Amino acid sequence: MIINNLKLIREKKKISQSELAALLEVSRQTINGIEKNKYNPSLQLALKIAYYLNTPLEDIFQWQPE
Repeated sequence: MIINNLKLIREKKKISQSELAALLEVSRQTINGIEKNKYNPSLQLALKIAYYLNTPLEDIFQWQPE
């Protein structure tokens, strides 16, 4: 609803996991599977993807820890 998640930000810019997921330097499917109910990329990890994601780590690391 309110930012909440990487996907939630991501959908807004229409970028799919397949786009972003390669960059994190983790198995792409695994994050795709893991974002599928396990967890988001670690914030430092997210930064790597965030950099290419048109979305700063700060963009997802909003003062809304929810």
